[PDB]
Amino acid sequence: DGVYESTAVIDNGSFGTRTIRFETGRLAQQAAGSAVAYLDDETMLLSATTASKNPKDHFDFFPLTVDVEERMYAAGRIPGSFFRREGRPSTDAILTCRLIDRPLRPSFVDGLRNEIQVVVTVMSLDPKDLYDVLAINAASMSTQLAGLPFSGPVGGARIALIDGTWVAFPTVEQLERAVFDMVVAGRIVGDGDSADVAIMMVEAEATENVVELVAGGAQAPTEAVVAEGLEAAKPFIKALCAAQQELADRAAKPAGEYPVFPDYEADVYDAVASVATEALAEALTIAGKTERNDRTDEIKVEVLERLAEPYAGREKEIGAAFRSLTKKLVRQRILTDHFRIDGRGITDIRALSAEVAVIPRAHGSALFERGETQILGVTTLDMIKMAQQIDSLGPENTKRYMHHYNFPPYSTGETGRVGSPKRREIGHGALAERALVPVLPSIEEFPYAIRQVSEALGSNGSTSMGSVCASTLALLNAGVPLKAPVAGIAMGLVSDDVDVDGKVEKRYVALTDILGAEDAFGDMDFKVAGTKDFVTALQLDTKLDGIPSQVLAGALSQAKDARLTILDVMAEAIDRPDEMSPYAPRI
Amino acid sequence: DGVYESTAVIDNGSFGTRTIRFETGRLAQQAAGSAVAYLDDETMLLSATTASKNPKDHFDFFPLTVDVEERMYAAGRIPGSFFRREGRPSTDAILTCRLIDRPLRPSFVDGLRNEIQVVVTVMSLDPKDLYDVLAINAASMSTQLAGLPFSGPVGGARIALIDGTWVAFPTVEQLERAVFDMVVAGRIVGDGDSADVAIMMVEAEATENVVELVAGGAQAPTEAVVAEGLEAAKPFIKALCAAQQELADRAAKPAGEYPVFPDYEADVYDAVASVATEALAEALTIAGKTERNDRTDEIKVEVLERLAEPYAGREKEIGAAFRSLTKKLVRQRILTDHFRIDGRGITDIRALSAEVAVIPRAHGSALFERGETQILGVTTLDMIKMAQQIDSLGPENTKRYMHHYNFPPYSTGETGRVGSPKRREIGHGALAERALVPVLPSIEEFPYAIRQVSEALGSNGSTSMGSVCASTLALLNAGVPLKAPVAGIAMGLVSDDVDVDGKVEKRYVALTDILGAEDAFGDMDFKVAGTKDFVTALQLDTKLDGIPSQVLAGALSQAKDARLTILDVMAEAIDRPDEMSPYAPRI
Amino acid sequence: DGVYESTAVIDNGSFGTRTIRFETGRLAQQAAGSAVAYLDDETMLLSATTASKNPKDHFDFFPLTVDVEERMYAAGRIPGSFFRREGRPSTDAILTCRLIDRPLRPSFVDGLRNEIQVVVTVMSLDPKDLYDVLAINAASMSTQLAGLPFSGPVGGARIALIDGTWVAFPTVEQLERAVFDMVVAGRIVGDGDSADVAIMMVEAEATENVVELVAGGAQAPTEAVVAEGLEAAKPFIKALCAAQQELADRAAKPAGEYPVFPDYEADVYDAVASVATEALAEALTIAGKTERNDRTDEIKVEVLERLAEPYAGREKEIGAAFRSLTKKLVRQRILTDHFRIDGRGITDIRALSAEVAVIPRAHGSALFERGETQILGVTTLDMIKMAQQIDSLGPENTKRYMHHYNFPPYSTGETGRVGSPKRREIGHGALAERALVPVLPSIEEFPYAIRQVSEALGSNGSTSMGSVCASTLALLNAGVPLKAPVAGIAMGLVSDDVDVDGKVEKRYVALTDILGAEDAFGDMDFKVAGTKDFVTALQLDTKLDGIPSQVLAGALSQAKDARLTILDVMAEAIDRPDEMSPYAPRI
RNA sequence: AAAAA
RNA sequence: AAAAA
RNA sequence: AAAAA
Ligand SMILES: [Mg+2]
Ligand SMILES: [Mg+2]
Ligand SMILES: [Mg+2]
Ligand SMILES: [Mg+2]
Ligand SMILES: [Mg+2]
Ligand SMILES: [Mg+2]
Repeated sequence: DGVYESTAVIDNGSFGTRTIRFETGRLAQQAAGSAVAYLDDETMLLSATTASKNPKDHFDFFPLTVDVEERMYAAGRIPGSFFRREGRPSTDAILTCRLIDRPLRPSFVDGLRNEIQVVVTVMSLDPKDLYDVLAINAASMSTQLAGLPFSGPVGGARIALIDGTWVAFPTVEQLERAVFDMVVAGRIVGDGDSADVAIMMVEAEATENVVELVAGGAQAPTEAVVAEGLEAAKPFIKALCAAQQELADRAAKPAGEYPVFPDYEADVYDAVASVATEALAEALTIAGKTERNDRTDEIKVEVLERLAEPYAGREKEIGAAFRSLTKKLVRQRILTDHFRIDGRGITDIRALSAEVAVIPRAHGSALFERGETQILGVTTLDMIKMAQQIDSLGPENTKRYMHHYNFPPYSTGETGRVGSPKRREIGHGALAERALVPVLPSIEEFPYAIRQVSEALGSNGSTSMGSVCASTLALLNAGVPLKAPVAGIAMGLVSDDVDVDGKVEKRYVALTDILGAEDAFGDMDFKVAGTKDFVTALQLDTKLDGIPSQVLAGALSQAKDARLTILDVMAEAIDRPDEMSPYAPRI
Repeated sequence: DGVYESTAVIDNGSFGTRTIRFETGRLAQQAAGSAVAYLDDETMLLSATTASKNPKDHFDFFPLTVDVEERMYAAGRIPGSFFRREGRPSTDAILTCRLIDRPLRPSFVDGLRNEIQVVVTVMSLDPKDLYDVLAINAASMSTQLAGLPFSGPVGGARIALIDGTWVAFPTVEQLERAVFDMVVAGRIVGDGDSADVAIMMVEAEATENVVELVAGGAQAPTEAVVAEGLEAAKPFIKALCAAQQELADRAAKPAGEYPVFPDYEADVYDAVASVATEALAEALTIAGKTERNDRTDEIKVEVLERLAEPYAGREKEIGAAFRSLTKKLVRQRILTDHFRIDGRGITDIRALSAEVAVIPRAHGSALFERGETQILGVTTLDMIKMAQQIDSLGPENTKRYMHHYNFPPYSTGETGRVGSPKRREIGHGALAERALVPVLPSIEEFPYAIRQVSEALGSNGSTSMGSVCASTLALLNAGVPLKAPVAGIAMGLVSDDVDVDGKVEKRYVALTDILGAEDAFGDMDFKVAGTKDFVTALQLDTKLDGIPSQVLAGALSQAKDARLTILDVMAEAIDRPDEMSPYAPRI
Repeated sequence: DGVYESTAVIDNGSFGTRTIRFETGRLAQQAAGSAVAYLDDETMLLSATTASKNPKDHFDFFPLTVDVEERMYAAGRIPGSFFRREGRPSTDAILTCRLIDRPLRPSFVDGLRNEIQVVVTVMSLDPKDLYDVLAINAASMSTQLAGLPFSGPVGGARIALIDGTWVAFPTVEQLERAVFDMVVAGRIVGDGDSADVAIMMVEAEATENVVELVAGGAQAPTEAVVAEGLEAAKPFIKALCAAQQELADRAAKPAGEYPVFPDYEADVYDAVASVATEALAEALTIAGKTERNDRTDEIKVEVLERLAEPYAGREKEIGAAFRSLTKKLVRQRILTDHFRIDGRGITDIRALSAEVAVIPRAHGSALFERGETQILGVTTLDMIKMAQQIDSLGPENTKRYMHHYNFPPYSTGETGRVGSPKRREIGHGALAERALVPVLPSIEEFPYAIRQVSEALGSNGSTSMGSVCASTLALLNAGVPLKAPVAGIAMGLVSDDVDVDGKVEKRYVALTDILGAEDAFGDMDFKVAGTKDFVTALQLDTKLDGIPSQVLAGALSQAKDARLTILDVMAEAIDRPDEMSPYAPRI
């Protein structure tokens, strides 16, 4: 009676027809919201969102926590541990936690301080399905039901390019003819007539068989093909969002009253603006970097002195308002004068250097530095029996090529805990590993168990693409006969309204090779890695209400040009797979 | 010279004669108290109790911590880990920590805030003895010596029903003819002539051979037999308590001065009583649940307003006194009008529903919900080589049937840490696992390695018995040919003085299927699980100075009636072991 | 261009010639200081020191943290874990962290509160070199560069006694003819003409082949030989310190401004001195221990009352000044009247008792107590297949004899966390294990995998030498045919200026078997363990600017006399290897 | 970490 | 721990 | 660390 259902019928043409079914009202009725998601009546996940009672205001950020529980009775097996129990999250559970957390975290209003928490449990899994793109839907549903200030729903799909057809939610036996495979997550903006979706997250990779299939006669995953993919995942996200909205229009709890804690009030920001606008503006027109820093520090002292004490005991509000003001002014500058915070041009990569044979007695090694970023990659071939043995719900058994990404605390100069990797390091390692598997040689043409270790010896921001380039260098050095070198580049996009003399219109600009500071002044950040001919990895997080096709194509072609320059810089360090190190094993 | 001994001679008639020897003054003379306990001059434990110097008042509870250290040189073996060192506590060490903590925690006075800590180390273990029932004695002794406000000593024994004889402290080769096996822990009340013991803890289970032995001609462990057992463990607890008291009358340190921190003073409680007694009393006479909640909230606002500020800055005392007052009034109501906090009768179980075949692609599964409680059990048969390999001091080698109990944070609606299980979850898993081993089929009639996973999807209190019922359902579903289904029920008992017109006498009442709130209004809480014919598991924690035999027999027969109703509700979901799932292995 | 080098040429005569090369300016340019250290162009470590921005004043101690990262690509191998990743630090990484932390921690000025941190990463390792004595140099260099208040540099070397020649930085194939092997770390004091080094740390052990080699005709590592070793490691420390100083005179960052937080100001200490000097002095002349404690407590009450409130809200300064005053007066007493804090003489060991056959059903066991210290050792022979399998950069494969050292919290009477061992326990276990390997029987004459467990049942200070004696007792008891028993003793040395009637001269005194309190009144603390004929382990931490050869020889001969008395006390408990326990395995 | 498966 | 054984 | 390777 109190169990409500709603289905979304995914229509893949002649490749089949799937049905994702959302059900609520039966299981876990104590959480703030709960929802069970079935994929083809056989895959079954349970998501349950709970919010804390009191807002922990001592925090300075929104404390959302996603957990994915891979129960092993889903696979019909007993865990293989010594204690026959499911222990700590595997790598796939962490990657799915990140997939869920990325489009869900910016969906909550700005200033929420309660401790929201989502826990997606895999209760059944058909051995031919993937569940992460279903975990996104289950989490969005169970958060939409909870009555939180969650501007959803958030529909997520996975599309694969099989024989020129973009198949949505493909099985595992179908992901062996696909050249490209991407997870797209978005939401619907506009009602009735302008209901187009607004993609928020893209995580794309070229399958391990892209080279053989493209040699067979397929179409390689270039940038135009990736744009066709981004435009061919919209109907499915529309279907999923419509189904979630039907269910939550049946059985949603009325919106609770959660207090929001803004960083600064309106009065303080208006005051800082009115009394420092022209000062900060003329502080930005000067062609000097460090001098501009000194002038900004002086303006900081000035706002601290002249606003004391008309606003007594409100120093954090002053600082937050000043940071918002300088961010707005730098954004307007980047939009109008095309000049970035370090005098660089929009299409200028920092100073590149690639060196091979850095570490002695290593099988292969290389040091790739770009600007302040400096990565060291060390490839360690070994016996094929050393391939990592995977034990999880996922379809794969062994991992021949392992990419491990270390981010020591002194990369930025800050002390901290050295030890176990965080979730960021797992995400960066996975992103930089899925960018090299398309070009690795076969297990018959090169029978070893490669293992890559990338060290962020110096960091300014977004070191995963630098790690892709350093991994290509180290892998060519160790003697591994890659099919083609894979470069990488991490760009951003700033979009906003500007007023010419009497017109107020939106304009966009792309920034090549952004720093860590240019990530807070950007409205989209995306990382493209690929060879000379096709993209092997792509990742994109945005919050804009839709990007025109021309702007996306332009930014992606700019990314290709950056990749080609980086590739011509890398091809001077090492052109071909060098000789095996005398310490390397021989098979 | 300063080494004092005292022996307790356990006289098991014709089954032997044991001697537990307590020794102090030689080892670990830096702790607040220390004592070595020998069982038959060969089993040797060392317990050492230490108290912190300053009372950590910021805590809101008594911070006692028990640890049991299973040193492996006791078993004559080197640890088998990769690092050849004893790592984290096994399951048996955790269960023994709980066995010690359960009768020891209520023995300290109310309001102690120092950080007491007990650490029992197993220094030698004969391979034919059990040491947990000896760990209780060692811990009680070493805490009685420390000069703490510890109202001991606490004597603990293990009795087994072998051929109609209740044998105390039986070996492992003797626990194979026993039908029932129970650990009893109690203390002596009354001096000289009325020195009868007052049992505080019972943890009982029917041995894995109960069905075969009862078929042979034994007497099945019914409720009258369990009462005979509770009355046949009194002389041994008397002996152990007398020995500990001899030793601590020889070599105990004078009682130190430890401050106590009451939750509320006498003045505040007297004031709240005098000014809210009749209001809260008439607030309880109304037949409405939610309306009564609103009236109690109104009385809370009233006590907060009219007592402000005659007691300024004393809000916690107000709240604690109000909670004590409402608890006392609800207790008097339950004693007089037989009506509980939710209008239920004393012999009324909540609304039951049992469903099988819930999860798809699972070997067996079932969902059992009772009231707000809702448990999901998933049975996963596999190959016999997957039985858990145990490596510890304990006598068992492998664990064929594994019960794992998960309590997610959203069971109550609260966010929290998802991950490793606490000690409560280990205790509940063990209690619900020892309730099903008496009825599991042999390793020859059903050659698999069963594994059960019980999920507390919805929780109000005491979900372990619900997990026993859900495990019976899931196990019958997966095709496992049980010998008889095993139900469970978690009851309580409220006992107190009441005054009829001119007489003040003690009366008792039993409450069937208590909630989580009816656990703070009860003077005993006990859980009984069993088949149609005999109890397979029992657990009981009390603080009363002895219960008449009639009251205990009545409460236990009431528990049997609850079990029979639950069993007739479960027999409609699934009557017989269903067909094996096509995914299950075939041997 | 910005990459600076400096080499130190170690000249081992006819045994070879090594070259340690320090390089800076290329890798990890974001840390406060960074330096790469090469040993023979093939071993390569990277050290990077970072300091926090703000001084965490809430701490009560200097928060330095050293980490050693053993990257496995150094050894050309993939890690062997299930997850094929380097997990938690091995034992060798912890011992190297301690080797670095011991001479580095007292090098920083007194009162630093920022959170310094050193992280030494092993990027390449020739399989014939050791890297810990190189890690000390890399850490001292990268800390000298950081611009901290670090009074370095600190040069560390390893010398081995091969055929009467003290070889510096010997390989692994050369450490098989050495009888003694010691790590020496020191710094240079005096400039120009009196530039002699001032050793700060010594960690010495006799190689596993000392007995066979001494039988061959070598010179056993007596105390005079160890003194010759301490005098033969000075030129190499001079070379290393000169090289580090050349580099840091090329490319060091100017000293930053770090605030220091003294424990007490000058005014408070001067006041407490002026108003309590004679009171505390006459409080020390009395021959009563406990009475002196009462008088000191009375003087504490007096300084708290009469200095209140001329210094209001300054209680911690009062306490720190009082502790400094009493420490100074006890030091002057020990220097002048030769009387220690407990009336003992300078050459008096506490009351010794050694007992064997303590624990029943153990392969071997013994209890050795000295004063308040009381250690229990339990030897557990087993099958040779149980030897610990090591997987790390280090040269060793298996560990036949394992010494595990447990320090329970109740050793001092304080509650705490029972569980994983700290770094102190690893250091003490290693120190007490390297003291028994010289005398263990071969793998052919006694084919078992011994394992020792030492329990600090009672502790006053420095229980590692007591654990060496208890391990000798337990090992003789279990039937292991040692080549000679190994005793141990932990002495200290107090050195200071004293003024006779008109002369102010430095005098030294040695204290045999110091307590835990006599460690804060001592200017050096060293532990010597050995057999009747030679030292098998030695450890020494000092801060003095050089000790005359006569004083060191005297203190070491005093240590030998203490060892001989302890050995004659141990030889009465058990003279010869007893019979194997009937539970022990037979090979 | 962290110093005593 | 969740964001940067 | 625990109590609920
Ligand atoms: Mg970015
Ligand atoms: Mg991104
Ligand atoms: Mg209960
Ligand atoms: Mg109970
Ligand atoms: Mg010492
Ligand atoms: Mg020392």
